[PDB]
Amino acid sequence: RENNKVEILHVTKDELLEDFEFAPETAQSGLYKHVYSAGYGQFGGEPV
Amino acid sequence: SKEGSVAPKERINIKYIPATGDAQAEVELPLKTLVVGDFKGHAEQTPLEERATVTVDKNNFEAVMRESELKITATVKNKLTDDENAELPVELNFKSLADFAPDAVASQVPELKKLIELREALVAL
Amino acid sequence: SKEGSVAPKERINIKYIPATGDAQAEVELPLKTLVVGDFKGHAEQTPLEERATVTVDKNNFEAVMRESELKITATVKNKLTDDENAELPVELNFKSLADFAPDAVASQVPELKKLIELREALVAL
Amino acid sequence: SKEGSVAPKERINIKYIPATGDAQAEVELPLKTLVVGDFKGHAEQTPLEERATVTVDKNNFEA
Amino acid sequence: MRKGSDNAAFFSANSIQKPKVFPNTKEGKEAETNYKLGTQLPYMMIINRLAHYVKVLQREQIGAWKERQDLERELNSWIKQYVADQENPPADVRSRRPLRAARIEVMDVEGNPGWYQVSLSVRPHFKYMGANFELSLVGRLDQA
Amino acid sequence: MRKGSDNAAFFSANSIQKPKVFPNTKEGKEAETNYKLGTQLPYMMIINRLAHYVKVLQREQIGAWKERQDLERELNSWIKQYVADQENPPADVRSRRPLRAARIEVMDVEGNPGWYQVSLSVRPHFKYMGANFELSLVGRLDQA
Repeated sequence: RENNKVEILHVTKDELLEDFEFAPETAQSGLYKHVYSAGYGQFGGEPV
Repeated sequence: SKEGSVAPKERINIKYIPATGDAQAEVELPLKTLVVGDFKGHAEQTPLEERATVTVDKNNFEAVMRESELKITATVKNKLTDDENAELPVELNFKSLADFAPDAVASQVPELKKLIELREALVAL
Repeated sequence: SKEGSVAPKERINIKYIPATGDAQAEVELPLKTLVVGDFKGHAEQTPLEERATVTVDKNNFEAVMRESELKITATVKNKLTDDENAELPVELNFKSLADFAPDAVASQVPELKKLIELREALVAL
Repeated sequence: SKEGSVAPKERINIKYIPATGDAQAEVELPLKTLVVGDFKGHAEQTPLEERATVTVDKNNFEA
Repeated sequence: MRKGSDNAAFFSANSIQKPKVFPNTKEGKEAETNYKLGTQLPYMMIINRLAHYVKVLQREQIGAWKERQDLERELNSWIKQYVADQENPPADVRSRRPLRAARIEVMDVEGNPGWYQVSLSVRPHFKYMGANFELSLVGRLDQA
Repeated sequence: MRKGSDNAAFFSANSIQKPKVFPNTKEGKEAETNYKLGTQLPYMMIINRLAHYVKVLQREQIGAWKERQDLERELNSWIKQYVADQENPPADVRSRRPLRAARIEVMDVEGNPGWYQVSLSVRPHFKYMGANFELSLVGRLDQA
């Protein structure tokens, strides 16, 4: 009720590395999209 | 439209205007946290960028578990006998935190469930 | 045309002209490097002046490897037995850097691949 | 990397930068002494340049 | 699109034209400034309406007794109509009076009496279109 | 863990970052002060929320008629919202208004009209995180 929110994202350490190593740069990582792109960097959105 | 509607111009025009001066209204930002972790017993085939996040709160926590669908396929030492080569494989399923209680564990493991049934039969003496 | 268009002359003529004075516009030059080297397992028949250069960047590095088509035909000591005269010839192929991992090496060498299959069968006990 | 990471350029860019000015950070140097002497009952066959030094402190002296 | 709403927004209205780069000197950077203003539609619209007003209102003046400095005098008094050169005019005033400064010079077309060469240069109020922020924690900061 | 209870406590929340050492001079010690504030999460959280508020609220202002000093004026009035610069504000006030002082400077991005370069520096209230005590018995002490 105090404007607190929480989201769950299922990820193992191994596949975090998979994604970070797979992507060419951090700006194209899947996690970056969930954290930055779809939040902080989106007009009308909200920041994690 | 947030502009505010007025009538066509006449000799006498009356409009209500809120005296907020030049104050810039602002929006309160929530504190949102992201919990990242291995909440299932296996990795997903879906790419990280594709799998979605789940909003959790007090009024739906259990619902979230139910929808997430938890399952554990694992093997433990079978101590219901006296053989070191005896192993027991179980397939546990969880819908809520109550399902991690020994009561539920027994109900989902026939090798124990039947022994509980036996217990009750013996108690019924 | 970069001249800028105007209407036919009248009594009153109006034209927009950007006040850049006599300043000479200039073009920024990139820093381009040329990496020259033996990126394949063999020399090409095509003359140096004929073979072309390949532009590489972060968003297509792997694509470039795939298109370049890498192959290694080589012979190593066969240590899967106890014979000094035993030799093993392999034909490795690469599409991306991931293909240089032991995992890929095994998959492209039947003499090892089958042993990995065996390993998995033994694990399945 | 000690450079510090930033996001791709947008209309509004925000970066935290520590105000250390032009002050040059420096590293404290230890006081290390070298004790050289005949700690064994015999000379070693190993050349001086080859035999190595041993770091000693209160928590491993006996070791 | 504003996320989660029914509102959208145009953050800028750049034209097709690509900005030119000039040498990094006082003069060169001024050239860049000038050219970029030209490349953006929010400023070009000002020029466009000015062009339209000049065309119309000047045709009405054709045949009047005007000497070179007569045009300078009158054109100056005219352009002031749309200028807001105050220390800090409110956004509403800045909107209806888009210009901050203006300069007019009039010359004669030599060998053609009654014809003139006019130069009109204007400095519009600037739109806020981006910024970089540097954040820093500090001890012993002067107290605001 | 608080011995003999069911209570535990986090005495500090230092980040991973190791503090840098500077020369022992007025300026060097100020550099150390500044850098250490950066290394501790209780202060970084302040910066983080400020960053978030700036990003959001500034996007709303894009396209407004702002000159350089307009941003200085407005940004100053904004940051004051979270400042508690009293002689001795109570801990509750200090909590909801984490900053003691703040400084803002705005410059122009030369050759790019409508773009600005902003510097924001803040001095947070300090947390009590340790102390050394020297005890001494004394005769003829001035009487408190």
